[PDB]
Amino acid sequence: GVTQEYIQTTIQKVTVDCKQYVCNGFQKCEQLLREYGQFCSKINQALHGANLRQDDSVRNLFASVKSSQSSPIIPGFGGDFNLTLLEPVARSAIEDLLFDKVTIADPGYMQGYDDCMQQGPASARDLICAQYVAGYKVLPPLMDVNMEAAYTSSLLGSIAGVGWTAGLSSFAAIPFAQSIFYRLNGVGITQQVLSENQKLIANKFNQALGAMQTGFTTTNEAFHKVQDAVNNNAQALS
Amino acid sequence: DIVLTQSPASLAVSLGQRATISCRASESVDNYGISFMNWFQQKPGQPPKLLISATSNQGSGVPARFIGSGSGTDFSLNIHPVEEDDTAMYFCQQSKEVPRTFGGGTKLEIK
Amino acid sequence: EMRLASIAFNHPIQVDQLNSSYFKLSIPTNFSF
Amino acid sequence: QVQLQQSGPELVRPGVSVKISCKGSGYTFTDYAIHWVKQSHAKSLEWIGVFSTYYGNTNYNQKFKGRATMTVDKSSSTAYMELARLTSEDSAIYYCARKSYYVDYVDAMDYWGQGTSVT
Amino acid sequence: QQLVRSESAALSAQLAKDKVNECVKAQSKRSGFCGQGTHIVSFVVNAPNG
Amino acid sequence: QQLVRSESAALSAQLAKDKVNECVKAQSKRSGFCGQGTHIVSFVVNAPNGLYFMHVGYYPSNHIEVVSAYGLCDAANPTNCIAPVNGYFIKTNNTRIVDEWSYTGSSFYAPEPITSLNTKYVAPQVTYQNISTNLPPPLL
Repeated sequence: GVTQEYIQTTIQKVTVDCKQYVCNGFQKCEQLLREYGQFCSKINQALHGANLRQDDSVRNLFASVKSSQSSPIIPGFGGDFNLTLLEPVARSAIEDLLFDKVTIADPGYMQGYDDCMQQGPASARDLICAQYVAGYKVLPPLMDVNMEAAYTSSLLGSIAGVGWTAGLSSFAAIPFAQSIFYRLNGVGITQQVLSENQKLIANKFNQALGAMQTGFTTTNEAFHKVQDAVNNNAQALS
Repeated sequence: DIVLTQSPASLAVSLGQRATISCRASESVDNYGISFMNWFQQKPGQPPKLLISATSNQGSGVPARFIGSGSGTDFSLNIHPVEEDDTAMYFCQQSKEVPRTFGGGTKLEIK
Repeated sequence: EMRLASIAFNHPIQVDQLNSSYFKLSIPTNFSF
Repeated sequence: QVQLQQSGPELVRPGVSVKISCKGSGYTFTDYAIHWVKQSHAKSLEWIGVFSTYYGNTNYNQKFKGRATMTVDKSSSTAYMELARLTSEDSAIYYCARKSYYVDYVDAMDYWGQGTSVT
Repeated sequence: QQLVRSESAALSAQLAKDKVNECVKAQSKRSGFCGQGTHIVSFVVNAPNG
Repeated sequence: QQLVRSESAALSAQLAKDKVNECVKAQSKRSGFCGQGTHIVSFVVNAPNGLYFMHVGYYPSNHIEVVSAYGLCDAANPTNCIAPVNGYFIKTNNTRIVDEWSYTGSSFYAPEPITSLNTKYVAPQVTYQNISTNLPPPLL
């Protein structure tokens, strides 16, 4: 059977134009603002430092994600195991289901500013267009989604596996099913049972995996947490 | 062990003529695709010597003139420039398993 | 002038999976402290 | 400049053991295994056995497992073979050879001794 | 408000790193971490912001 | 502001304590913690307002690929089956070993003869090689 967890790792990075938030080019307030101009300098510096910390954490995480070596990954990987997680060579179907279930507003950067502008539908309701009124800037993520997908495949390539001593130098490069049997023998299941039930094990395993298609529901707490992380960022801007 | 045979039992050729040797195994010698086939040569008054190996058709004894070929149960040796100093006995060698036996060989001489 | 550049992505050394009773194994031949 | 120096030929009587040796030269002797081969006829040769010079481990042709043994003298950089109960059918040209790997995982006979004989 | 959120995210990111180097990179005997059914291989995928 | 910082320092101090009781006081098998090179001894020194850790680590290099087997068995007796301890069984590429197979350490390429010290008896499995001649562990 399965359980799931969501660990947030970042805050969306934003910056604030501290002149335009307060006033918008009127000369009288600019002169008045000069008395308080040092507050903005404090604000901008604090926000900048906050954004630097977010990018530090990304690099530090990725340093452990990377492996010196990995298996190539092809269709039909895992033998009798179904493995829906494999990329559509890509990200993965499961990741795309998550992105589709998430209610988040349409993405920034391209086409950006011209999606604020009259050269688009009158039905746009993005806070991203309001970003160019308020002087907000949303910084792009450092990670780059294509590189990110490559990192998750690199982790899949370290599978088969972790066993056969610490696994911190050598890479076993064995079939996935074999690494599963090793883990099952590692929990006190006899080897004789494992040999007699091999198809049965694959069937029960695939049923547990198949349940992931119903896993994107509001009663799934990990799923709910993903949705609320999105909501929290939107709330700060609103 | 795997039995090896070779043909023609002897060959005579004109100078500079192409020549080949066929060598058959009773069972394949590939283990994990490694092949283990070595070819040797001998002349009277001297010890036999290595010529080539199944993944090395130059070096390991002699120049690229002696090209090994084949896989599984079939192997061959091809020399496009046979010369008078190539007159010799030749032997297929199996390194795949102990006893590490080898073929009875063939003889090549210039007419 | 500053130069636009792609961020490099280091690829892991690939090791082919093999069928049957034996397999390819990666092992280091040197090390450093 | 690698060489193997085979011991001189001898007319050993039947029913008596015979010992043969080769001294290595031009390389460190302890890093290799010695292969022994018998040339029963000018048209035929057969493997006799192998001896590690570092660990002393051996393998033999099954026909000689009760007929012969091998020893080493690493201080002299030499190796020996001896065979019990000689008979006229064992007259042969005998050759030492050195293990090598010109190809990964493939034993090669590499350097050969000049040949010695027993009758 | 942003400074507080940034710090909590950094701590959460450290936890994820720990799980990648434990729950994912190896079978674990610890119970606790990972789903509650002993431990057998676990997987991770990209999610927005985490 | 001070109260917030004090609390974060207290948490950070707990982390340091854990590292002293893990990364310093013992070699660790966990990966993760300590410098990323497996783990070998680490040291700590005083720093202003804190501790400064230094971690010695091991970095692998010059990787090569080799042939290896899940285990070995006696072809004459299927209940005689072995598998390596803290290492692997590989086809030999070394001129000093007459045996077709050799034991290696898992951290470094170092082939050696297979002996009872480096192996253990295991239940038989279909992927183990069937050895029909010379295996010293068991001799028979």
